Amino acid sequence: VSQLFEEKAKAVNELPTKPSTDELLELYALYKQATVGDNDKEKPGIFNMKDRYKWEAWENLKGKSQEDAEKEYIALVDQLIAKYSS
Repeated sequence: VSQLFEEKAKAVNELPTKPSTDELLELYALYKQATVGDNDKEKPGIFNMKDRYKWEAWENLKGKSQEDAEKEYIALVDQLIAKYSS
């Protein structure tokens, strides 16, 4: 369930060891996935090549998002908090 998702995800977004560059993409994709639950903001910006890549990796899971995110998410963020706690 998405309960533990919002336990863990809300930490990694604002941890003092903020998420690393290639890990951030996965964490965006999956965080945005279970957070809003659908493809939501279908306009990442114009020069926004970063957001366009992240949003594409998100749109990959556009419909089923919530359900796959919540189960994958725990096993991402626990090994991330292991790096990122302090």
